[PDB]
Amino acid sequence: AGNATEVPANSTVLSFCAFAVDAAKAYKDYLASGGQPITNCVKMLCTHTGTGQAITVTPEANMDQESFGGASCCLYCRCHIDHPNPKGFCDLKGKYVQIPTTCANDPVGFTLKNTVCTVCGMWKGYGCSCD
Amino acid sequence: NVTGLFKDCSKVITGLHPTQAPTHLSVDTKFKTEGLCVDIPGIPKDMTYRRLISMMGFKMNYQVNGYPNMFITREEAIRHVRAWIGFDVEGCHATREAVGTNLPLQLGFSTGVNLVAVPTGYVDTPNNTDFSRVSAKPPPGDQFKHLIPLMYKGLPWNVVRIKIVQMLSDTLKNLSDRVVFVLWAHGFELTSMKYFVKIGPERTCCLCDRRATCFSTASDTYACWHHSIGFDYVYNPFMIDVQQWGFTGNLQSNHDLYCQVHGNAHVASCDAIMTRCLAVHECFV
Ligand SMILES: O=C1N[C@H](c2ccccc2)CO1
Ligand SMILES: [Mg+2]
Ligand SMILES: [Zn+2]
Ligand SMILES: [Zn+2]
Ligand SMILES: [Zn+2]
Ligand SMILES: [Zn+2]
Repeated sequence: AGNATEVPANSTVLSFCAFAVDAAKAYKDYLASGGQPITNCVKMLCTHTGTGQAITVTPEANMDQESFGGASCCLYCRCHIDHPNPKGFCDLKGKYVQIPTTCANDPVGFTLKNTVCTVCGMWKGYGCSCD
Repeated sequence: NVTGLFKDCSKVITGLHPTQAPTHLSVDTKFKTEGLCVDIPGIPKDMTYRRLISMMGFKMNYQVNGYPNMFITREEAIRHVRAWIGFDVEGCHATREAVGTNLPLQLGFSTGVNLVAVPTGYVDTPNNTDFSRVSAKPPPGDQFKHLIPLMYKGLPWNVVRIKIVQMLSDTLKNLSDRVVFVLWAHGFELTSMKYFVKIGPERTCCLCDRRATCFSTASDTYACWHHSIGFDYVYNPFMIDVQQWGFTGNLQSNHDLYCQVHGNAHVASCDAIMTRCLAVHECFV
């Protein structure tokens, strides 16, 4: 009974971060040791004529981004572990995340390392025009 | 090709909305087209779901610099025979709102300790994963009728994991700087470890120079077996699966070839005792 959610390619990294005290550090160290990025993310078929904002209610990918389902880009949702923010709730689950095409191979790692500009809503270093 | 790790065990006949699905596989079929997913304005997210996620299927074969391996070789386990603790878990099955996974019920150790836990699972919700009590039934059969009373005599996991750390500390403070859990068909024991074990780089005790064997969530601190009072997690434990040593039959039949002083009382701690006994006889004779 039940429906499989994962593929065998993710078993090692998911089990490693599922047991870690600091899962974010464990994932970054896993990548640094030559480990493969988490795969089986929710990649969207979209027009690519969107605003380009980082976290949206609908896919807003532009010609330089790929749109993904938010929960699938969150290490804490992927491992089924506690979220690090004090309220314990997710900011990616329930939304779509726009990831630059050059970083689309590792969406979970991209969201773990980068921040969204509170002014323009674009990723810092990847679309934020502000100073 | 799929795995049973993180298998969705809910009874809901539909999948998840693309924004709430942890994976492409779990996205509802309505949204799937040409290997990808589409957003359908007018088909909204679900804000009330509770989906039990299975913790059966972990694979601890990571190779990360600075992170010790949990599963050790037979020769390394022999060197740390003082740290050996037999471990076995008798589980219950998920029922009513979920089906398809086993939850830890009675945790047994070669120390003779048996701890009964409240059937608890990892339930995904629209906001996070809720570690909470779930409906469960003892396994179908008469060799498991001793578990029926235990369904109501369990302790919450915050209490159970404190008792495990206290028991291991009292047993191992004068014997070893480690714990080596000695297992037979490790699958369910490794699943159960997710409930009371944490891993990371090697650390030292906050009160001394001995290696850290315990962790506290409350204070974000590490402790050896001598200073772990109040600690809730087993930190960086080691383990080995005796079943994988080329034995042809079941635990009891292999244990009984060398030992006649441990009669099977059909309880978690009895299996744990038999496992450590079999490991000693196999490794040192
Ligand atoms: O309708 C469905 N059911 C499948 C599924 C897979 C995993 C978890 C939940 C649901 C995908 O589409
Ligand atoms: Mg057993
Ligand atoms: Zn999340
Ligand atoms: Zn900006
Ligand atoms: Zn100490
Ligand atoms: Zn024996």
